[PDB]
Formats: sequence, C-alpha cells, structure tokens
Amino acid sequence: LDDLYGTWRKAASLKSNYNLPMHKMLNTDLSRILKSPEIQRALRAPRKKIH
Amino acid sequence: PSRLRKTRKLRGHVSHGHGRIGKHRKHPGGRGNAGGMHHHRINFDKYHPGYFGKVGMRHYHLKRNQSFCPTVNLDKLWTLVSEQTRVNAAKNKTGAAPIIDVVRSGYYKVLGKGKLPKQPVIVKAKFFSRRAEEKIKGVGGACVLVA
Amino acid sequence: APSRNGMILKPHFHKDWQRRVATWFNQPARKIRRRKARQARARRIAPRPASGPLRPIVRCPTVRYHTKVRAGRGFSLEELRVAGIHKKVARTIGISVDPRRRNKS
Amino acid sequence: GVDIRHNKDRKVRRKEPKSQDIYLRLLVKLYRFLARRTNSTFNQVVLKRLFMSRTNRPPLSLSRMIRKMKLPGREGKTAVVVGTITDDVRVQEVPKLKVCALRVSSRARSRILKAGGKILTFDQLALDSPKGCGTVLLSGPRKGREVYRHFGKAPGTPHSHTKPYVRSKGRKFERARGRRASRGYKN
RNA sequence: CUAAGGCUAAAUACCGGCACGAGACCGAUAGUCAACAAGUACCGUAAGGGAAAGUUGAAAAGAACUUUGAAGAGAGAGUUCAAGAGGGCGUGAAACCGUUAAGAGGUAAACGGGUGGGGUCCGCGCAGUCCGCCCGGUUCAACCCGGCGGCGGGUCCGGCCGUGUCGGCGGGUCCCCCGACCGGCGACCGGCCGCCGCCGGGCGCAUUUCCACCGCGGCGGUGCGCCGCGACCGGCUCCGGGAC
RNA sequence: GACGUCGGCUACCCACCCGACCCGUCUUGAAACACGGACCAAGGAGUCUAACACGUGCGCGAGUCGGGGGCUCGCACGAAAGCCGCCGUGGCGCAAUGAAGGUGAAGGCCGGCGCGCUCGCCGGCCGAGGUGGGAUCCCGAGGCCUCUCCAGUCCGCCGAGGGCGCACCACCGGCCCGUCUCGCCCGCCGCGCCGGGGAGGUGGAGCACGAGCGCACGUGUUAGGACCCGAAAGAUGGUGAACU
RNA sequence: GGUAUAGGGGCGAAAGACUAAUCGAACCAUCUAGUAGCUGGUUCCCUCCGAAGUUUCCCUCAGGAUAGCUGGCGCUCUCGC
RNA sequence: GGUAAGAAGCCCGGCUCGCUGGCGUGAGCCGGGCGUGGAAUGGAGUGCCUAGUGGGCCACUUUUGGUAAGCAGAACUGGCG
RNA sequence: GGGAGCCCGCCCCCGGAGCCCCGCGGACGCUACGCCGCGACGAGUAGGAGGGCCGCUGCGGUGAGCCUUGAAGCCUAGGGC
Ligand SMILES: [Mg+2]
Ligand SMILES: [Mg+2]
Ligand SMILES: [Mg+2]
Ligand SMILES: [Mg+2]
Ligand SMILES: [Mg+2]
Ligand SMILES: [Mg+2]
Ligand SMILES: [Mg+2]
Ligand SMILES: [Mg+2]
Ligand SMILES: [Mg+2]
Ligand SMILES: [Mg+2]
Ligand SMILES: [Mg+2]
Ligand SMILES: [Mg+2]
Ligand SMILES: [Mg+2]
Ligand SMILES: [Mg+2]
Ligand SMILES: [Mg+2]
Ligand SMILES: [Mg+2]
Ligand SMILES: [Mg+2]
Repeated sequence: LDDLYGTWRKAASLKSNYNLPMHKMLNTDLSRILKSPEIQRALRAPRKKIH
Repeated sequence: PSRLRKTRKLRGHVSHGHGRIGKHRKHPGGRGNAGGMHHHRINFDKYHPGYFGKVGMRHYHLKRNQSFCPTVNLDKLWTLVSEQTRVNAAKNKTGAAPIIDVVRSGYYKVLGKGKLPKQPVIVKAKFFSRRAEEKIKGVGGACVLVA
Repeated sequence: APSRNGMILKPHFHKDWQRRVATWFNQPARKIRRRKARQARARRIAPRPASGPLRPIVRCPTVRYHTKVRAGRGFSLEELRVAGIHKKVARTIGISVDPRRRNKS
Repeated sequence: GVDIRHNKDRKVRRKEPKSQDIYLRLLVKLYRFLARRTNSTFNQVVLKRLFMSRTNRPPLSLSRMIRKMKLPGREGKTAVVVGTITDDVRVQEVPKLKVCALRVSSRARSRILKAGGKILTFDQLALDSPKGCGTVLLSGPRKGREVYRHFGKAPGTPHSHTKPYVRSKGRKFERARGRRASRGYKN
C-alpha cells in the first residue's frame, strides 16, 4: 500500500505523479477543541434564560 | 436526471410554463440566425458589432506552421531551467551566467514583460524584442540569435 | 431567435445527420481484437522483433516543430551504400528501405 | 388591511454552505460557535466567507500575499485566507509567513515551508487565536474571472469596451459594419 | 516528380445471410405488423393495403350414474385443496343490468357550511374508577478477607510510542544513535495510589430485600360517559352611586 | 349511571335553515343563444444528441485534461477497473494589437557625462504608482473597579484618539499595438527610398503580481422530427380504357 | 367480344365533360414525422414572490427583436450588542 | 416642473503649469483647523441570469371628431383584467 | 505588598454550598441539516423559485426484512393519520 500511493512526505513510487490529498482540518475532534482552555478563556457568559 | 428537472413540477399546469395568451409555436421569429438585417437587427447591432460586412485581404492557402512563433516573457524565464541552476547564481565568484535555451522549452520569441532578477544570463532565441534585449543588457547578460 | 447577448452559432446539422451516426460501442472489442492480432503476429515470428524492421532517424519539416526527431519510413540508398548493405538483402534482415528519400545534409 | 410590499421581505444571503463535504461542515460549526459567542467580528467575517461559493473566494496568489504582508505595521502577523493559496512562479524571494487557508498548492506549500514559514488550518487558528487577534485577513481578486470582461455596457454601444461573445477571433469574424468607420459607422 | 500502361494483403465498413453471447430495455392496446396455423385471414383489376387473437388444472383426474325436458338446458351425485377453476375455463375492477335489505320522493338531479333522526359495525363495561414513586401500619447491602476486570492521576515513576528544534553528515528529497527542551498530543504497556463493579467466605436479623392488605398520607399524569359549583386572571357589552 | 344503556369528530341514508348557474379554452368580457364533452377502462404529449452563456458542487492549479493508442483476462461480475519516457502529440489558458508587411506590455529615485535641453548616455537603489471611500487587524491616553489609605506588576470591558490598510468602486497618472501632428538625434558587415528612439491627441475585445482546466447538476437560446396532433401543395418511381 | 390511345398524358359533335362510386390534373408507394407567424390539447400536492397589453425597429399590423414590468441567485456594508 | 438646505463643506500655508496673463489669473497637487446643518418616515448599495407580456377595458376630472351612441381617439389617477 | 479601621487567630474544601447561580462537571433539550424564544405578516391569472417521511418503474447497497400458518392484485356500511 505504501508503494502504491505513498505517504504525505514521499511520492507514490508506482504512480508517476501522485500524492495523498491534504487534510482541510487537522484536529477533527470538535468536542476537544470547543472545551479547550484557550477557547474557553475568550468566551462571553451565555444567555440561556428563556424570556 | 429528469427527476430534478423542471418538467416534473409542471404536471397539472395547462400551459406548461409557456403562457396561455402567446402559445409555444414552432418558429415565431424564424429558424437559426434569420433576420439579421430585418426584425432582428437591434440584437445584432447591440450585441455583435461588426457582424455584417467584409474587411481585409484574403489568404488562399494559409498554413499555421509558418506563423508558429510561441512567446515567453522575461517575467517567467528562470522557470525554464531547474531551480538549482538559479541557486548556482550570484555565487562561485566567477559570474557563471548559465545559458537558457527557449527553443528547447518550446519558445521562439522572447518578450520584455516583467522584472528580471539581477543575474547575468545567456538567452538564445529565434527572435528578440527591443525591451527584452534592453532588460537583458541592463541586468548584465547577452542575447544570442539561433536559426 | 437571439436573446440578450448569446453567441452567434451555426450548427452543421441541416443534412440528414441521424442517418450517418457512427457509434463507438465497438471500441473495446476493436482494442481486444487488435491486441490478439498483435500477439499472434509476434508469436508467428518467434525471434524477430514484434515491432518490425528498424526505422531511420528523421527530422520534421514545417518550422513549427523544426527540432523533433521521429522514425522514418526507411533508409535511403545512399545510406545503405555507405554502410555497405545491399538494398535487396537489407529488407530480408529487418531493415526498412525506401527509394524516394533524398539526402541533402 | 395594511399596505406593505412583500417583494423584498425575504433576504437572499446564504445561511449554510451548499457543499456537502463534512470537514467544511465541522469548520462551519466551530466558527458558528465562535461567532455567536465571542464578540469578535473576525469570526463573523470568517463564517460568512466560509458560507460563500467557489467564485466568491477566488484563489490568492503567493506574490499578492507577500506584497500585502510587505506593508509596514503588519509584521509578524498570521495570514488568513478563506480561499486557496496558489504558487506564483514569476517571483524569486519568498519570506517567512504564517498562513491559514483551506487549501495550499503543493508548490506553494513547499516554497512556504522552505523559506521557514508556517502553514496552519482554521481549526488550528481557533486554538491559537480564537478571537483572531494579530491576524491580517486577505482575499483574492473577485473580478479576476473572465466572465466580468463580458459584463457591463453592451458591445456595439458608444464608449463601451466589453468583450463580445465570439466563436473565434479573426479578421473576417467581427470588426466590420458597426465597428469600422469605412463600413457604415462605429461606436 | 516523371503523367497519358498494369498488380498487390493489413490496420477500414457491414440495419442482408449462418451460428452464438449479453442487457439499469418492453412485458400481450407494450415489444418487430406478426409471443398464437402472420405477411395469415381479409380488401382492391393492380401496383399494393393488412389485422384481431397467450393463461383451467400439480395431474383430465374434463363431471360415471339417477331424474325433467325433443333438445338447448337444469336438479342430484362424483373428481379436485379449489369448478366460489367446468373446454375462449388464473386473478375478475368500472361503465351497465336483475334481485334482495334499508331510507326517501310535487320546484330536474347533484353540491358547500351547521345540526338532528335512523342504521352499520367499532371500543368499552356487568364500576373503568387508571396507575407509577416515597411514607406509616426468603436473603443480603452496611463493614471486613481473597480473587477477577475496569476507570483516572501524577513524581513521567521505567521502557516503548510519538511532534518541532538542536548534536553525530553518521545512510534537493527520502533513513539511523544517544542527550536536552517543549506539544506528552487518547499512540502502548509494567508497577503505585484512589475509586467502581462481579464472584466466593463471613455478617442471623430494630438493617436488608419479594408478595398481599388498611391508609386516597406527599407528588405526577388522568377521570368510562353526562354534568354542576367556587375563586383568580385577560378581553368586551352594560348598570348603580358619590365627588370636581 | 350502567345488560339494551354509553362514546364514535370522519364515512351509509334521510330531513331542515342559509349559500349555491358546467367544466376546459380563445377572450377586455362566458352560465351563455361561443366552441369540445353519452358513460367507463387502458394508452397519451417539453424527450435525446450537439453547440453556447450564466449559476452551483468537486479535484488539481499557471497549469489542467484524457481524446485516441498501448500494457494487464480466457468477459461471470467486465465490454468494467488499474497503469503509461504515451502525463502530453493536441485542445483550452498563460499576450495583445494591425488588412498586412510586423510589432509586442515598467517604471521611479539618486550621483555623473553632453547646456539636466522635461532630450541622449553611464553606476547604485525601490520594485506594479497615487487620491477618496474601505469589512477586518495594530497602537492606544484614560475610565470602570476591587471590604479602609498607599504602592502595585497582572486577568478584563469600554475605549476618545492615532495607523497599516483586503476585495471592490470612482478618479488621476504609467505601459503595449494601429493611426495623426511637430520634431531632435543614435547604430552598422553591407552608410541606403536602411533600421531604432521622443513629445503631444486618438482608436483596441489589452498590461498594470494570474485563474484557468476537467467532470457533474440546473436554467435559458438554438440546429436537428424537436411538447403532441393537423393542411391546400411539390418531387421520384410504378398500376389501371372490367365504368366511361 | 377483340384491339389501340396512360396522368401535365389520353380522349372529348366541347359540358372542364370522361379517364374503375375521385377529375379545373386518376390511383399506389416513397421523399415525409414536408412547412404553418394559424386552431385544439398539454397529466401530483403544499409554500413564497408575482406581471403586461407600453417606447423604438422590422414588406412590421393574428408575429418577432429591443427597452419596460417579474422571479431567482448572490455579494458589499451599517446596526437595540 | 428644476435646483439648495454642509464633511464629496468651509478657513489658512506652500508647491506645479509647453494654458491665459503687465503685475495677474485659472486649474491641479500636498500640510494644518473647524462636524448633529429644515419637519417627519425609512436599512441601504451593487452584479449576473431570467419566464411571461407586447389584442385591453371601465370610471371622476380635462379633452378631439361625430346629431348622438354601451361610437372612435388622447392626459392624470384608481380599478376590472 | 505595606500601613491601618468604624487583644490575637481564623475569614477553610462544593465528592459537598445544596442551590433563582455554582467560573469544578453539566440536559428530560444536543436526528447542531437538531432544539428553543421573540415580533410582523398571510389575495392571486401569465410566470418564477423552494419543500415533499407525495405517487410509479428498474439498478447498486442495506433491513440475520415479509411470505403457502398465505405475496401481488381486487372489494369493503370497518378503525385512523
Ligand atoms: Mg506501431
Ligand atoms: Mg401486439
Ligand atoms: Mg375467470
Ligand atoms: Mg387567437
Ligand atoms: Mg369579441
Ligand atoms: Mg367558462
Ligand atoms: Mg357535441
Ligand atoms: Mg392512464
Ligand atoms: Mg441566455
Ligand atoms: Mg403532416
Ligand atoms: Mg413550388
Ligand atoms: Mg365554364
Ligand atoms: Mg410533429
Ligand atoms: Mg401573423
Ligand atoms: Mg421574493
Ligand atoms: Mg403576494
Ligand atoms: Mg387575458
């Protein structure tokens, strides 16, 4: 498989010009990002009092 | 996919989206480009100026091979050679001035568009323009003519 | 009828073109048949090259290209005389020979 | 009975991306939370540009980004692009930059990493600068597509420089009666 | 280049003929006109025109026999899982027709909104008073011992794993070793701590857990149907007073 | 209130009050003494190919591509799928402007050489000009405070004010090709009916640090039978004087 | 009864009469699904927006092109923050 | 029926001009200082495709031809369509 | 941090302060293409757009799907959405 498609830092070596596609986003886990301290430090107090 | 097309939403409507006063007839205005001079003149004169009439000289047996002359600008001239050749420039303390052949890459005419980096070059081409030659001489290179 | 800036188009469909429509569903079968014929011909001449006779070096006319080098039809008689190969013998050993090609350079 | 026109009551602006890819949806959800919670308007602009279509976010060239970062004051700031960063071949010297983009070309990525710069994604931007502080937001030329050369005042109109829709340019295809002073008139 | 002389296979085409294979195609008013004795029946002097028409049953086991009738037709009997499949016989709709049951009927019939009366069955019920928690009036949780599995943690406790830089150039891009920092990132373990669950031993009875009742005691959604009353609020139509 | 009694909005029939002219179409105007229409069942009309334009989605990106061909399978799934010094012959795009011979996109600043002559020649420097509006980003005095007075690094919100200023718009400049006017000089292998340069107007589908290519979907305009049905006609080849 | 004259042809004491129930141009097949600015028809539901019979040109007046009226898709900004 | 009711406006300082001028003009470039410019109501600006329409009719008012017309023909506004 | 106030010290943690706010973890609410709260509005031919867990046929996957203890089709004064 590594000889057929290759990694991100290496060519396919069996396909003349082909590399693995790049990821649009790296940290795919949204839950970890949302509750990260860096984000939480820069958030307002939510308004969840139904009027 | 006919499923997603407009004809599925028009079921049950009498006129099928073509009006009930003016029906959908075969060719109310004519077939093709009919009437370029009469009754369709405004469209031709306000969207295709110069459609009617004849201008210029005729060329009976025209061959595209004779008039083949691809052009390359000085804006992208080092791209024809490998990057290591450009890296081996302003270096070696000799003034190497590597030779760039544009006929090898598929170009005959060299144009003067763009800014040339301060590095002597040897450019061999079928034809040269005045501005390109001026830029090459100012940078510190030389123009070579090849048949 | 024209309508608010479309291209002026002249389709060439005024004849009975539907009578002479050529489909290409035969393409894979044609390729398979060609491959089978090529393999059979290669097997028929067991030691000889499957491509065929050797082709000469030819430069292209029409200054557009003016620089590419391709395979010619056959070696000219002057080349055979210089190399020392009889024109009638050469075709029996796998050398392409044609008598129309001149020799300027 | 109230006399109010209803023809301009429904606003046409996009609310969600039309694409069905899931990574863009995840980024959209993250920036929805960031924009609806944080008072920063940078998140609002990023959300709106994420909702946009392909033609509304034209690619940004490397040379244009370098020139924009060359302006005084915006030194050591992260480039934020909602389009695609494309390599520019008619430029030689590339400085070190911090760039954030949905897509980076292989040539552009290699040249940026060679010069010592950093390439980040929007989820990394949220972790690094959740409020988008110290960032320069850039975009490609919106009018760069060839369609706009055909838009505007119609051809065959006085003081108009609009490219007409012609099958092929040549001597005997146009530039005749309607464009020649010798043939009828010209505009 | 050498016309007014000549020959030559291959790569090419193939809605006819012979023999095969396949289908995101149609399924008897479709698909070829023709799924069947179809270019047939039939029409025109002729050139020509040209249909309709598939289905019992697994197996004919295709209804012996008795009876009325001249017979066509019936009534019995018999076959079959089924003739409530009986030789144009699988399933058998609508238009239309006969009969039976009910309702109604002098402004043609029919239609929309609102009720009433009568039928059709449906869902109860021989009260349906509906439950679900907490409280009062045969063994194990609490607490210990052993085993098993799991969770989280950091001195990163040790190694692997793993990202960026620095070191050995040791083998433009692709690999090896130790050491340091940092992201130690859910990429894995071996021990430590705390916790959880299960099993086996104790723990014999003011704790523990099932069944049934008298409490309608506290809470929640409800009542089988017909209802009535009280207070509070919101929006209206009025009435009686006093005071400027 | 509960063995001939309950609930059943909708549907079965009937009655009453109010409303209520037969649908489709041409039409300013239809219930019309305008046209089509006995009733029922089945079939029945915006399709496909090609060329464009715009919008949308995807991949790559100054590149993009698979046309055709070739290598792997004897075809179950397959006439698929995978691959190519064919990865690009070639198309599209990256350069335009003239009928053409042809030409063909950068300037500015600094010091010097001719008289700085808004003109020519030498070395260095900055490398798509400037103005106005410009989403966002940077600095930011100071304020809001904090259980008492002072000092006080820190986590904050507002933050007058001051800037770098995306994309885009409007304007002023600059450059490229054709053309017009006024002009002064440069070079040579061949000193000429040679070639090159300047300033000022104007014409171009241009440049002024790019955005296209391929696939798919939708809409609109066409060529095709072209949403379906409908002529009075024209042409080619055949058959008839059994009526007259 | 036999025979001859065949379709822009025949034949006609002449009516445009007859030429197989058709004759001011027979019948059969094909081109051909000929063309129609002209009639007729054009098949499920709900939601939202919602017109014109007007200017100019056309051998144009029962029709088109073009402006106008309409819808859809957006984008650039401001803000009861 | 047009305009004006301010920031795209005013007040100063200095440069450029192959234009015009006795000195002067006039225009264009840079630097600096001054903000609610009548009432009341609205969030605005901008770009692409785009179907149908192109037989109209009626009414208050003004009005042309006609004896008049449920006649023919115009203007504003409102309706039916 | 120091100096102090209308004799010194404490002024403690939610695995527990027990709550109208708990910044220590957080739905019965989270098919985030989901859920929830505010206001205004609701005509429509020609025409345009959107949503159909509306309907038909066939193909790739998926329901350890249904079915001779009964599939499709058809009829129904039965129960409903
Ligand atoms: Mg070959
Ligand atoms: Mg048939
Ligand atoms: Mg039957
Ligand atoms: Mg009509
Ligand atoms: Mg009429
Ligand atoms: Mg009607
Ligand atoms: Mg009738
Ligand atoms: Mg039907
Ligand atoms: Mg169009
Ligand atoms: Mg016809
Ligand atoms: Mg004719
Ligand atoms: Mg006569
Ligand atoms: Mg037709
Ligand atoms: Mg007409
Ligand atoms: Mg709307
Ligand atoms: Mg409306
Ligand atoms: Mg109408």
